[PDB]
Amino acid sequence: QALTARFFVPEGLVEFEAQPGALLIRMETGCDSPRHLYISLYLLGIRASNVSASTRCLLESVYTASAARAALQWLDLGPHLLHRRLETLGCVKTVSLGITSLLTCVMRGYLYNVFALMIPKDMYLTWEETRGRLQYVYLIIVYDYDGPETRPGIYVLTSSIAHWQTLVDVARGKFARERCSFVNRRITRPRQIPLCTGVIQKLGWCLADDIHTSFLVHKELKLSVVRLDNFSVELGDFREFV
Amino acid sequence: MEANIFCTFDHKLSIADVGKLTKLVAAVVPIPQRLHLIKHYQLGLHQFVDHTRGYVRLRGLLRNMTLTLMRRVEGNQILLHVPTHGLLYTVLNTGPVTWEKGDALCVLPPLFHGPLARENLLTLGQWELVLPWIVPMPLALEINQRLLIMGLFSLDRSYEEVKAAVQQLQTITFRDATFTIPDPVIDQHLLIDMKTACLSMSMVANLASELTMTYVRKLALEDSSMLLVKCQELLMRLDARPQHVSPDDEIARLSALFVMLRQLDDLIREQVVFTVCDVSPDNKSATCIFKG
Amino acid sequence: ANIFCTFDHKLSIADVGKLTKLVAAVVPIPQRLHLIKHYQLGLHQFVDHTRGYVRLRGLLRNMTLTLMRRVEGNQILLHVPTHGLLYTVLNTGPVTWEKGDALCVLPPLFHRENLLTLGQWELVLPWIVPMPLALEINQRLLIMGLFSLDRSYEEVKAAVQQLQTITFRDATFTIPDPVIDQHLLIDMKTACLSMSMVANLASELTMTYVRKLALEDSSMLLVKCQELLMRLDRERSVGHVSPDDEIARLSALFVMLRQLDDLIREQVVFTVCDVSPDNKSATCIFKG
Amino acid sequence: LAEAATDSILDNPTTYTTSSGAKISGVMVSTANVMQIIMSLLSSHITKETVSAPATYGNFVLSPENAVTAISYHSILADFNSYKAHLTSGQPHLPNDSLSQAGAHSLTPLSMDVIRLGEKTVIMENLRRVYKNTDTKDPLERNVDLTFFFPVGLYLPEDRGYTTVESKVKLNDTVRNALPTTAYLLNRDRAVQKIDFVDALKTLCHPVLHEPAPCLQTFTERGPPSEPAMQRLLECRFQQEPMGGAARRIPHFYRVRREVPRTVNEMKQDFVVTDFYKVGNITLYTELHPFFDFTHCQENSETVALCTPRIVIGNLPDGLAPGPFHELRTWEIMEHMRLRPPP
Amino acid sequence: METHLYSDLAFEARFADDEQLPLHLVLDQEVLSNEEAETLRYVYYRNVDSAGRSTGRAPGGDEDDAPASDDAEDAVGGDRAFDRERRTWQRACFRVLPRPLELLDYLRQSGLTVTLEKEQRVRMFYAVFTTLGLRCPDNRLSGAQTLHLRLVWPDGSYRDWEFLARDLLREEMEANDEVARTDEWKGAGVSRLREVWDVQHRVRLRVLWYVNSFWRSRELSYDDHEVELYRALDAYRARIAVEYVLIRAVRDEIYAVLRRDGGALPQRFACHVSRNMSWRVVWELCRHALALWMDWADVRSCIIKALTPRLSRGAAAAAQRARRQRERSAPKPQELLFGPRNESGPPAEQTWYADVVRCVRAQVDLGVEVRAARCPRTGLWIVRDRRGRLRRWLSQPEVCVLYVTPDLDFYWVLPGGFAVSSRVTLHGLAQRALRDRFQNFEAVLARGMHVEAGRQEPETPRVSGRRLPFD
Amino acid sequence: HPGFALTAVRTDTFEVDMLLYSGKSCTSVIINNPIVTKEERDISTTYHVTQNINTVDMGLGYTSNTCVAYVNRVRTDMGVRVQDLFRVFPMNVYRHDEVDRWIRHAAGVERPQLLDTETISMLTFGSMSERNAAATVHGQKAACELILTPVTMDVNYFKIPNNPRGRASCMLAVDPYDTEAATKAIYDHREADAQTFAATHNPWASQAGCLSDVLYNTRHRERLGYNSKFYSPCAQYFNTEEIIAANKTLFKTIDEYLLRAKDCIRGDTDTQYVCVEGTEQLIENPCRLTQEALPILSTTTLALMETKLKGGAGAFATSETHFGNYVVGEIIPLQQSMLFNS
Amino acid sequence: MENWSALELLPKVGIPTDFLTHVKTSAGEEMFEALRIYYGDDPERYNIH
Repeated sequence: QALTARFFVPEGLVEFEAQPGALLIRMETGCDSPRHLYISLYLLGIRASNVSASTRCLLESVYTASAARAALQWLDLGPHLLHRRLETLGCVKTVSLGITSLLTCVMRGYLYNVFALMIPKDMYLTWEETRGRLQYVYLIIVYDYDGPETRPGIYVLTSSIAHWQTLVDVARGKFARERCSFVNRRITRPRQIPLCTGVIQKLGWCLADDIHTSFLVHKELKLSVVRLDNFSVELGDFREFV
Repeated sequence: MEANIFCTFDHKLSIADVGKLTKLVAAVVPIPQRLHLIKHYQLGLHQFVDHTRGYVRLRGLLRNMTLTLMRRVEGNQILLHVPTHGLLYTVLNTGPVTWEKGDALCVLPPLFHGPLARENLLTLGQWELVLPWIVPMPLALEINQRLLIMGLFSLDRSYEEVKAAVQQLQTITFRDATFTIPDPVIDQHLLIDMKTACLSMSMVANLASELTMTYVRKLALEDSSMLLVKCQELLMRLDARPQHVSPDDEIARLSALFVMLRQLDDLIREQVVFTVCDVSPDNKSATCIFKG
Repeated sequence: ANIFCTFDHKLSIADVGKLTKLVAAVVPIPQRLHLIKHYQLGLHQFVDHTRGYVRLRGLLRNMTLTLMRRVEGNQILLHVPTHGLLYTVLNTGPVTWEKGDALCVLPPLFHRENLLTLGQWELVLPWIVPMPLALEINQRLLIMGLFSLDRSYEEVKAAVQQLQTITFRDATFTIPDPVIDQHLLIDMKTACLSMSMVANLASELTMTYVRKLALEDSSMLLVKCQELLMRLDRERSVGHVSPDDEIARLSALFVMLRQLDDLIREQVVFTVCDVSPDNKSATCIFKG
Repeated sequence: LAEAATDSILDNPTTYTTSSGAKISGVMVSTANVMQIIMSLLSSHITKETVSAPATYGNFVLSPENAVTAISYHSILADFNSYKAHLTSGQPHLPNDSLSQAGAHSLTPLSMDVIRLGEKTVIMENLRRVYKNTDTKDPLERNVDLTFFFPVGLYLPEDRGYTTVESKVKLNDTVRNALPTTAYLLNRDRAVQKIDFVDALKTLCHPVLHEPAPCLQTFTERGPPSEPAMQRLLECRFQQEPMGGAARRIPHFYRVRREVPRTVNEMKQDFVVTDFYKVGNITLYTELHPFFDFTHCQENSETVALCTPRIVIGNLPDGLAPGPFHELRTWEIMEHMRLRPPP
Repeated sequence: METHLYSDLAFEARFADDEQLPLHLVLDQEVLSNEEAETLRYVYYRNVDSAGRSTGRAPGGDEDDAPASDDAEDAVGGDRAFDRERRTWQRACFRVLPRPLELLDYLRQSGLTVTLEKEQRVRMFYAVFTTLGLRCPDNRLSGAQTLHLRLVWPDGSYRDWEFLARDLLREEMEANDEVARTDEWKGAGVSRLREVWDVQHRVRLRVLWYVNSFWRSRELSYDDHEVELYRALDAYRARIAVEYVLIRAVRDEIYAVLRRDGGALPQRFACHVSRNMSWRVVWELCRHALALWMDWADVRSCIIKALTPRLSRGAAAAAQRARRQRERSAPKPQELLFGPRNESGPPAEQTWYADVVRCVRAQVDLGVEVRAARCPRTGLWIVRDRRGRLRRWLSQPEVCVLYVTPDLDFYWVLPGGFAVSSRVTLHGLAQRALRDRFQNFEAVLARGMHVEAGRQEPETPRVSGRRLPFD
Repeated sequence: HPGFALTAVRTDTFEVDMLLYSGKSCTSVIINNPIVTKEERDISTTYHVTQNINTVDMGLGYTSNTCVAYVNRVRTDMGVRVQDLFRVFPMNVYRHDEVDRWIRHAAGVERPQLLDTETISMLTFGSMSERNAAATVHGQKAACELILTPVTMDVNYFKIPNNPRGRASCMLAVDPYDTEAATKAIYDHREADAQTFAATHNPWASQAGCLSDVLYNTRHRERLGYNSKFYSPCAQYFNTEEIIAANKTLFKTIDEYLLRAKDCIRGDTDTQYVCVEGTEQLIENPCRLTQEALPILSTTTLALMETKLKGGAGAFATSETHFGNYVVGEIIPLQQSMLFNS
Repeated sequence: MENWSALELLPKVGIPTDFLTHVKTSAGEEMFEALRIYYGDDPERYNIH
């Protein structure tokens, strides 16, 4: 059924994520020494423009280690292209603490007896309130071009729309603000060049009754998250749209 | 969740209809919900087919609809089976389109054809099991391309010019068959598709490598061939070193151009559902691998 | 789902050893019959001196992929990987892998030890490389296609020299030119001219169709499109049509887009999860 | 209830009979509580007895000729040899049907409670044992719904005023008591609940009520009626005139001695309150909306429909809102303004 | 908002060829009803210079200036005149805003910095945005030029408004990283807002002058010569009179045939009569009714309404087919026994338009449609209503009715059905006047309609403000 | 008091105990030995067993019958919480923005919402826009539909079971398949109402094109932007197509009634939503067959309510009238039986 | 569609029939589906093919 692999990370990254059901994302460092570093979804928020100031402050206070600070420095310092430096690996289910910790991720999983996915409130959205019987979930990276800092958006959403093209048809409505700013940057700055606005990655299928809200506590700094109580994973590719 | 779907009929069934059902085994039928148990009214495309709302609307509804294969049908129990990704299945084609080995299959609303019958099969008084067409990639993307070209051209034109334009455009021949688009209508769906196409074409005009605009003309100065004669003939209706060259700029510009092209491309491409590797010598059925 | 392949030629001890040393490599076969001949095994059946690299990519897209792991007596055992299962795969390209990456299949651009030759037929396997490397290689080859038409002026030759060498993690590859004897092979020329004409035709048509769409619900996107079009026209210019002609231009643009679909959409074939000084081999989940 | 059910087609002559000579004609099934009520209430007429029931199911099996007919024609004729033999013999009457020839000769005794209803004997059953501790619903615990309708803010005529209760209740002469604007009902419990126009406000304010467009569409689609009585109601012509000479051209309008036709609203006014709703009122077909009036008119020598809004409540016809009702409503307004004893 | 900016960009792009400068217009409940704004399809404009020549017709004079001669075969020039008049009409980009608003507050709420002299708020229940162009053949613009405006609805109905330049430009010509043009457009804003009226003083519409409009910088010249405006006035007089001279031609024909027949009027519509009715009163009522029709005839009289479909392109081919079908000898037996079934002859029922006048009270009706059929037992005409009901106004003694046939034959009728018959003489006017003043709109494809011609009309688009805005 | 009076109409559902009678050997039940199917996996093996039951009816006329003898509960609150017309038509807005906002303030409603695209409605069989209440002691809400009536409407119409639209439309009276006669009976105002021989007791509801017709006839509601998930008590009295379809011969009408005409309302959510998948039982509804609504204890003043509650058993059925204050008595002695089971 | 001539020809069994309403009333109201009804001797059952 499920397929797993064993991964190694520094202790600083594990401090916030210890509960199993977190996503595992592998970032591509520009430097060749820490060429690949495994960051969790929570680490994306502190550089995400859709999070709240309170949660951003909490995440800033959580991470202290030089590895985590260097991960943030790499995430900010690159040429604004995030998804070109990221590959996702699914969901995690193991606890193995240590100075160099081991965590196991399910690249393809449907666990037979609780396995869940953890998404924070700031990162979570849904197009339709009409909860369909079966819901797919997606990861969207949003690229605004209003300023030189190139503020990115990092979203995880659940939707009953099965066909990707209709999903883009509906996504281009709200993210039309991306398209306008993209064209504005294309005219205003002749020199720097963009690739796209948004990227869609599909991983999962779960029922609407599995969508619960839950709290998380490590370092005592409380976080509110959405919990997909029986989520199964199926990794897709990073697929670009404008 | 469900590997089995049970459909049941409210009507009493005749043995002729039971024979037709047991003949239609291994065919493809669409389902709106992907659910355990459905009534027979919400099976097929007769539910959605209002010809006033043209082909684009029905295509948009059908591409969101889920698909299933037919199975152990008996007296008032259909038992449809939803195929999962990657397994090898036997599927029976129902349209007149010829299937040949190695082609990828796509789902589209049925088109018109020569024998003019349309065969009002399985009429349960009013309900009538209209079944979609499963089409290989070239013809299906031809339908999509011709519809998009139809919408792009037809705007701001009189019906007289459009008459000849649609009389040439609506008719498609593929492997010496003769099909025609049932209902070309300019809905908001096609209008948004054209909005995307226009934005994509503008972007590819903007960010494209400066030399790729003039590569055709440099080659025309270099060469003279039937392909290039036609290429020049297209551009003719509006008719040395580069002072700088930097590989990084070209790499970034072509990456952006590929992003824009892939944005424009899938306005025509249909997500393949089946890939064939078998054919009955009577073209009546094929063995396929499912794509999701 | 297994396929047996028989050699018409005569095998030998060291020949069998060379054959078996690729224990779990991937071989593409044209169509999956139960029994096939050795001529179908590999890319040797497709190559010639006139075609060029682009076609092998498009033909590899529609050619069935297959994993090989055995050498029986006079026949070879093949296995077709299925979706969702995990398999043991070999590293055959010039690259080194890392856990979690995605893999793409490419025609081989560099090479002798792979050469299982029997009667001047050679077992030429494709390349397994990660998706970024595949994209980079295809983009650099397509770019080097453009630089071939001039190719005389010194800075163009310097640029072509720079494209030829690509650096990836812990390796550097000497990518060859797509042109020989200063001639550009036919599919390379065809795709290059199709891409260039796509851009050129869009440049012309965008103004008319932005006007025609503007008579509908006018919005900010069309205004910015029109402004960019005037900007493009101003920069370019300093250097009532019949319906059938317009439809010809539109259909030509769309079909020229279709011919380029093979190289833009780099498809994934495998995803890796194993780290090894044993790097020769890795275990992968199958996609397709 | 027992008499209402007709007798079945077949009879298994020995099945389900009771010792001391009784034949069962029916069986009742109901929830355990209903059955208990029946047991207690009808004590004398019930009896607990032992009855004979078949021990095993009756087996029906196919003949090879039936199998061949099923293969060839997708059909089965049970007891096929009986039909064949009776056709060859020429007797049109069979001894027994194919169904009743199965399930006999295997009786067994079980004990159940029975009652007598006239000349009939009926079994009583309570299936609590089947569904207890199970998660499935008892089909005898069905749901049935009823529809209730009631008015609020109705007006009894003052000229016909009458009370059947004066020894029971008395009310203060405050106008709010005289003119009702509320209604009082009972909850799911025996408690009083109050409904007002204020609660209705969430429905009253919605635009669909104030949109007469569908009403005008259906009113135009029907067209003017062809009945001769309707022809006099139809003939009204409305024509605009410039105001430049209106101050002095008054005698010219009256100078011609020709009649001026009535209009639908003015004809609607002249009906009594209760006479308004009767079939003798020809103007009812135009009364589609309270807030908007409808009429047919002549335009470009063609008959067309017209819709205008009733701006003020006064435009309501005399049969729908009478003068006394308006005066009592003004009295209610005075009561709110503390003006019932006005200056 | 977006239509004005886009139109500025588009006119800037094409000014090299067309040499039209853009003029931005906003219209309100004074020009069109809320229903007409909610259901507007196309907005069109046409420029007429001071010589009375449309932009799209040959400068030195054209063959359309020649008269038309009443024949249905060459029906007012055929399809080529329709194609020319199609070519002369140009289409603009427009938007509809159905919710009540005031332009000052709406533009301030937008990014545009309005800078009007005084903050007088102008309120309107609904706004339709459009921008029209007016052509200067060279860098010189003339104040005697006039611009036409048309609003087109899905039923094919349209209304015409025309106003001249000197009202549009009464004071305007006397007032004389990288930046995106949208940014400076919004930051420069607008400051002057004026009311313009149609020549007949029937429509009020507002014009907005954005300071960053491209037409500013061309340092174009403007002047209005007095003789030039006199020419414009007399050309406008010539344009406006088409229907009235047609009505006068009908009058003179009626009187001429009434003189020719010696006043003896034979019956043409079937109605019972009496020998002992006083007919002198009927004759005097006919005189009064005729005078009243002469007075109250309008642009929507039956003669113009019947002339209008004759100008459509289908008329010429239909006239050819009908004449060829009438131009037949007796059918040979071979075609009767073998081959296709016979061509269907003209129907036994016809569609007519009529003007009805009343003497008892001052009242006429002009755009009246009536169906005509011949009574078999007497061979006379019977007038039926559009629903099939019989028209009783023939019996009514106070009524005289003028009928016009599709082939431009007209019957004048007094009580009893005794009639005066003659043909309409459209000889009096040039083809240009008939073809310009009246012509049916021909649809061009847009959103929400089938590409296949002749298919059933889908739901009318109906951009509306009573619903939540659709996206 | 505004210049019009209102008539409310609501549906209340009871959970009941049924008593059924069947004769000896009514139906012959045919059974086979079960067929077993298997799903096999490494973790566990699961067996599916299936017995095919077939029932053959051996009764010529009717051999089984039911009676609803006993009840004990009301699933709905039997309240007067008025139905939210803004929720069922979320598309509609007032043309001026500020007046629309002021009306949103005046009512207890929220900003308008767009009804979803067809694909959303096909993947998700409904909107379910009204969220659940904070708490529910009283059960499912009874949403009262209000049909506008003239102030002078004859009160005697409300004292007996009748049709709330103002004209009887019971198709058991008309001859079958005579659609012309049925339409004349239900809509024509040139002939007397079949029940009370006035032309109509509500000209604003009883004829085609009325306000209540467009509000509650699903034919007109589909023209508007409306939500199909919300149940409507008026729909059973206003859907002309269903009423005409129910005009059949006696026994086919009976079959339609007990099998196919029945309602289905969800039992999980506190507002009455229509069901789809049959996980909720079909609900019997005599009011559809009779095409009439019943009267409920209703009073304009608390004085008559006190004097009727204070009296003995059976005083609830009587109806009393004052100089303008009135009370209508319940046709069914339900308000005391519901106490009696308690 | 039911073969009525077969029912007329093939041997039937006798029963004490019991319809709640009148037999002709139930036939006119069509309590049942697919009713054959004729008066007199209709010879259709004789022609067998």
